[PDB]
Amino acid sequence: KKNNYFYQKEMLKSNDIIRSFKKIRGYNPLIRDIINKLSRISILRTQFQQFNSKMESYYLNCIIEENFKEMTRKLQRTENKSQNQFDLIRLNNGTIELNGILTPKAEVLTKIEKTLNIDELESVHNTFLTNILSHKLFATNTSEISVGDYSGQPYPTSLVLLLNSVYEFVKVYCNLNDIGYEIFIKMNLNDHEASNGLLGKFNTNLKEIVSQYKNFKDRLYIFRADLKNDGDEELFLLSKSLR
Amino acid sequence: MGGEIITLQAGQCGNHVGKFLWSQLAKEHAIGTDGLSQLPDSSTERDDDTKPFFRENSRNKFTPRAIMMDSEPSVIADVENTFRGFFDPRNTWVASDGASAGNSWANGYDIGTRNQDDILNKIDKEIDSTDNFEGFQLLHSVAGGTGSGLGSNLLEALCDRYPKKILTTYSVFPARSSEVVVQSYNTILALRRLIEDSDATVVFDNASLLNISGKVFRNPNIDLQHTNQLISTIISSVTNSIRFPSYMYSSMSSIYSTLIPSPELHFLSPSFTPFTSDYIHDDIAHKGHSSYDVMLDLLDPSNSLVSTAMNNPTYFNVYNTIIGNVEPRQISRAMTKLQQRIKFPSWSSSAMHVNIGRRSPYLPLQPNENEVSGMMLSNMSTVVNVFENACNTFDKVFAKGAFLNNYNVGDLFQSMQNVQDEFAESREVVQSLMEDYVAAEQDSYLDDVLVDD
Amino acid sequence: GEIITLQAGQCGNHVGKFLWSQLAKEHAIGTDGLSQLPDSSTERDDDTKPFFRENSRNKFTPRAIMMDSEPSVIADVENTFRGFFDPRNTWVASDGASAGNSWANGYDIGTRNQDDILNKIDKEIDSTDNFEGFQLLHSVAGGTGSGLGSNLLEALCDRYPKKILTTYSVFPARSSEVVVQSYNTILALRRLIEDSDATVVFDNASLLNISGKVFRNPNIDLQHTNQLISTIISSVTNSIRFPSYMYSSMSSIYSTLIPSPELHFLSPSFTPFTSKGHSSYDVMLDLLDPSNSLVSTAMNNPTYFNVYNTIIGNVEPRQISRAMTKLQQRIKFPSWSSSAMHVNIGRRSPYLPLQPNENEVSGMMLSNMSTVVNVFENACNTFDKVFAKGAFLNNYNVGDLFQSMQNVQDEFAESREVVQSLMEDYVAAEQDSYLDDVL
Amino acid sequence: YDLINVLKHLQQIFLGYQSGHNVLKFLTKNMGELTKHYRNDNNANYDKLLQNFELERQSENPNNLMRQLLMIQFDTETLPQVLSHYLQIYPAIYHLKFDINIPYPLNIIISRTCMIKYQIILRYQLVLQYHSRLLDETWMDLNKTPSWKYRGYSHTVKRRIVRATRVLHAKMNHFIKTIMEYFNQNVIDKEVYSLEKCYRNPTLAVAIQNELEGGLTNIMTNRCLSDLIPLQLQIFDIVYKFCKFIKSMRAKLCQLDPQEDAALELIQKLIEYISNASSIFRKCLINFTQELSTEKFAAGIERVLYSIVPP
Ligand SMILES: Nc1nc2c(ncn2[C@@H]2O[C@H](COP(=O)(O)OP(=O)(O)OP(=O)(O)O)[C@@H](O)[C@H]2O)c(=O)[nH]1
Ligand SMILES: Nc1nc2c(ncn2[C@@H]2O[C@H](COP(=O)(O)OP(=O)(O)OP(=O)(O)O)[C@@H](O)[C@H]2O)c(=O)[nH]1
Repeated sequence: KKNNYFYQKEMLKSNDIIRSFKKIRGYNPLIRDIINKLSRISILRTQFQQFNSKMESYYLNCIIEENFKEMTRKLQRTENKSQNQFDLIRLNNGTIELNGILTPKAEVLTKIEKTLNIDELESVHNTFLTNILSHKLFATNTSEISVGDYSGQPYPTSLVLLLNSVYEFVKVYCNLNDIGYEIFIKMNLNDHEASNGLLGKFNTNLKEIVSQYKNFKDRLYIFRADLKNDGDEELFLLSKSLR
Repeated sequence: MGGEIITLQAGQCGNHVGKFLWSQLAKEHAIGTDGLSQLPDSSTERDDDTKPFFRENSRNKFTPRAIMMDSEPSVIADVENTFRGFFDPRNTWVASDGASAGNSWANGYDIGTRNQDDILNKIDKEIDSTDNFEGFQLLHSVAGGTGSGLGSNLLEALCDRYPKKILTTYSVFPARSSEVVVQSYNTILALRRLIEDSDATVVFDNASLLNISGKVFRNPNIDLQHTNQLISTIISSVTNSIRFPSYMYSSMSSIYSTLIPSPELHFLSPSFTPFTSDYIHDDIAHKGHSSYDVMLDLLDPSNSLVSTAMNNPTYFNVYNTIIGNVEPRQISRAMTKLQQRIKFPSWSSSAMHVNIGRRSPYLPLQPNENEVSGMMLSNMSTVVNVFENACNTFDKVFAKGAFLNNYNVGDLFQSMQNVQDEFAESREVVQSLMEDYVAAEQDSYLDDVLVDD
Repeated sequence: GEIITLQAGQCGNHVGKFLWSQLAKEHAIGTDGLSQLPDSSTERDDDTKPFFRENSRNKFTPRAIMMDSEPSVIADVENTFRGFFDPRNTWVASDGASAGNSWANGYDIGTRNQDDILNKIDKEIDSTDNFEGFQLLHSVAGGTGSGLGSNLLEALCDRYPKKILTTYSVFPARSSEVVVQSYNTILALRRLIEDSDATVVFDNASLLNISGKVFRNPNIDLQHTNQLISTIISSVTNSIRFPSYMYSSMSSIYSTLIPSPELHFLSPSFTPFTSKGHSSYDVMLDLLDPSNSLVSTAMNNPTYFNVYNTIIGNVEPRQISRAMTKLQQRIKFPSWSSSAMHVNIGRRSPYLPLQPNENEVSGMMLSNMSTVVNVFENACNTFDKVFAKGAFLNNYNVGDLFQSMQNVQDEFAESREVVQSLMEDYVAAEQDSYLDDVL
Repeated sequence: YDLINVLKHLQQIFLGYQSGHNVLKFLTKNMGELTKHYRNDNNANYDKLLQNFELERQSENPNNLMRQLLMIQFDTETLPQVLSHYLQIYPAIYHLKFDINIPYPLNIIISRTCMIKYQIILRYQLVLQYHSRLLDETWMDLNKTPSWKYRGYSHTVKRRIVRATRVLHAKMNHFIKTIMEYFNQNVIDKEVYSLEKCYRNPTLAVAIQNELEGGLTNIMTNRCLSDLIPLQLQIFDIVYKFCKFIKSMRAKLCQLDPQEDAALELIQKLIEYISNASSIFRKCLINFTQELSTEKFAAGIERVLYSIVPP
């Protein structure tokens, strides 16, 4: 939420400053390329924020799916039961076992609600929490998880690295927006007669943003290759959508 | 990031669309026509949120945060008589200026600039009546000259009155114009201000509207009321993401962030499956469609509300909102099928976006064939052809200067040369917009910053 | 595996309606398309997927498209089967009623409105994943039907080179319109030789004769002929619609029946049926007898190349072996091809109402022999006679065929040449010297 | 417990009774995976095949307990290898198998020896259906490829190569499909009918199990299968050579379609290759005919003989 709020703040600041340029630009022939570069950096920031929001929405979708499976099948187990009277156990070798005895199909020679009490509810809540924790993308710094190929870092570690990179991107975008506001004030003061140092700072910040975007694209391609080579269909679909 | 949105009804078509939208919202939230909510005020547990659109004066009454502004008092009086107590009589602006003296944009701009004090005072009053604000939603109705002028004046006031608010506009474009020259002049003069100040703009071409109204309805005769009912349903569906707060999209700013890549590209194209809340909605349970078929219909050109003219259309931001019991596996299947069928730019790796909303617990439940509906919004450059028709009319008639005796009165320019220069500047700005669109359609748009840093 | 039915012309529409009614009565689908079976048991042994698409309402829409220049028959079929077919799968070309019984107008309409048919077939293919080919049912006598069939055949062979196309061609009888219908027949036959993959022949004269023999009323109706076409198509597709152990696709059937693409014309037969009493030995004897074939044999001892029979009913192996020995003794095979005789036991549909003459095991048989070459020679001789004796075909043409009549004569000469080469290849395969190049 | 439904499900799974469509769809979906696993070593990852199998099992109706409990696995030995290990006969292909974990109290009736018999029968039927699918695919290619159905330019090689290969494929079909029909009619169908008619008013579950084991023993000891395995081991290699020759001819036809003597030399090499292959296959068929005539088995045998004898 901090990343998303910072992205939205930068977006509204850039939108307001561009609206101010469009209002009091007049003719301004020397600002056309600067506005084009600002729009390009805004598009890059928009792609960054779209990736961040896509990751956040995927995580929230998994969370809400777990919550729905907990409410419909655990909190409301006695209401609209799953009817799966067969209890199976899956092992690491792909073997399936039947848990306990096999009850008959309700056939007794004949010639209320199954609600959960205090301890059962507490245990099912604990199992729901453990199922939430056991996600591969949330299993941070664990020995059971496998690192991504050609990277040597786990998936949560690479996600934390991507978060740090997009936070640095947000910070350098805030710096670029401050430089742009200073250039805007200088243009309000004089008509393209000063602010050469501010223009140089803007150019250097744009180059830094471009280099950071290239590095982030390389890291994202590496993460995509990792998701494709992991084998999970969810990671495959996520990589395909990000690509 | 979620704020309230105030509705601005402008012109006859705009007022009709606003009335239809408010009636649809009342039907959805069980508010009714009398203004007093049909549901008892004791059931405060509401999954929706009428606060961004309905001001709650009393525990049972919810006045819509809307202002109607029109030069014809007859339609306003009819709307107020039909919706007894629903609308606010203080938010109705007529200025007692009589009927519009022609269909010129200059007349609307003049009637806006003259009574700018009253409308701005009403806007300030409506803003003071609330606390959290995000922006306005203007109904331009560019087909009418006076309505387009009033909308342009309202935009030119709001842009420098509230620069911290995001502005969205809805421009209804006709299919075949009677006075093609005057209507093209009005639409171009409105698009000038739309490119200048409007943050987001959604077009509505009447050709596809009439086509859908002839297809899904049984009566061959088409009426303007149920024609605007389609735009009303579209607006209600796109505002559902804020009325019934979802888990991903819950604010207009967050919705427009993934739809507006740059302030220059602020024109979208809508599409919707066969509706279910309209008059003739009985012929929907015989299609037997799923969410995948709904996505296919959304991506089909026959369900778009604007003239597609798809000649390898270049997409920039495609977004969809599905309301009903949606399946994630079916959504994934539809996405996999559409990513191999939708043309995507080689310079942008952004794909289509999917959002799932919630259905109203008080709306009439539909059978399992059409219980799930969908809306699609695509950033397509196909609107440049709709604008190219008008600019070609401008180029073929401007060589003589016809109908110049109508745009000279009212506006601040009474001479012919000033009006000619203004029309030439508007033609130049729409030409630059079309050039920017056709350049963004290419890969060099992103390469402009790659070739030089 | 999914096959799409193509109903071309009014005859195609009639036979498609009859086939879909028969399949609905068999698989308990009814006229409303809804599943007439209870929702308590989902275990089924049939296969409705390649022929019916099941929607969320559990309704089975037939995977068929109707291409005809006469919307009247299509509207009648829709009125008779309201709630069964999909209105989006209907194609009337938006040109009004039919006009002209020549192949030229049909092919021109097909080439003009091919985009709609292409979009329809593309949507029908994309609706599912597993596809194998297409199924057409038409009569070469009808000019518009033959033109539409040739157009769709060209589209299929130049669009999907991997899907197999099977068609059911009803040849005209000995009538008066054959002076102009023979043109369309030989044009469609040239198209079949060029691009088609499999064809099942039908002779209208033999069909009417068998109809009058099996029916009490000698006034045989075209609806009765279409019902018999429905019955023979159901008997030949039972093996695909109820696969148990051996046959689960038409690919293996066409592999074991059609030895080479140059010989891809099959003659069907089916006996006994109405529209225990006969043992399987008697059923196969009647199948061998020419009085039960759906095509005019006109041959004392045809040269059998490949035969394949499907027996529907409870059978025992001793009668099968006896009839197999009798068939090996009677039927003559060439000294260069194999004397293969394939028998497939097809299961009966438990969801189908009991056909009259219960417990009577029946049998269908597809043959590749010298019985189709007789009809081919008769048709080509009639065409040659009418062409070399009367120059009247150059008065009814459309489009490019009407712009110049010389190209029409050249195309007809090429059709005569290709059918002559086909009959020469057939009469050469009849001889032992056909495979002399390798021995 | 619905023992009738249980036996129907096991006949559908292992015996292919009324379930040929499902196994044919599985084979057509996993053509490349199966052949790549058979051509590669044990290091080849079968995770994709396992995912396909598990998604097919999930899409299958949950009411079918046998199909929902069906598990897949890989054996380090081939089908002829396990046949020579289990019987007194002599032998990296067909390393796949399936298994059912019979629970309580059904395990006291369905033992593990009948499970092994079911696995062997299922592997044999899978081999037969895979070879039939390969033949059908070869025929479909030959009949649908324009590079194959195109001729002219004074070929003089059409009736020599394409006609010879089509006759060879027709003979292979009239052999394989004929023996498959004979088996599925005179062994599989008869055993299914007996297993369906035995439980009519049953008296002893142990007697039903003994009848089932006796039927399986008859299926395994039928002299047609024991005589075919030493010949099928070569027929399969002949089919492999035939399809690889078909692939090479398809790859060469597009280049041969129109100038040098090298092309004529390659055509001569191809025709002599395929003629030697056809002669070797004819000699092998004559040897198999001699073997089956020496074997003391006869309606289906006479049918197979009439199908395999050349004109
Ligand atoms: N489709 C549609 N168009 C409308 C509707 N109402 C007005 N219009 C448009 O309005 C045009 C006719 O002019 P008017 O309706 O008088 O609009 P105006 O001239 O600006 O007058 P006012 O709207 O009262 O200010 C037509 O070309 C329509 O495009 C409506 O209900 N539906
Ligand atoms: N057996 C049978 N043949 C039919 C039927 N309907 C049409 N035909 C065929 O149609 C031929 C006569 O020509 P038409 O019926 O006018 O068919 P067409 O020339 O294609 O004209 P349209 O069907 O209107 O396009 C006959 O020789 C039949 O082969 C039918 O219901 N049963």
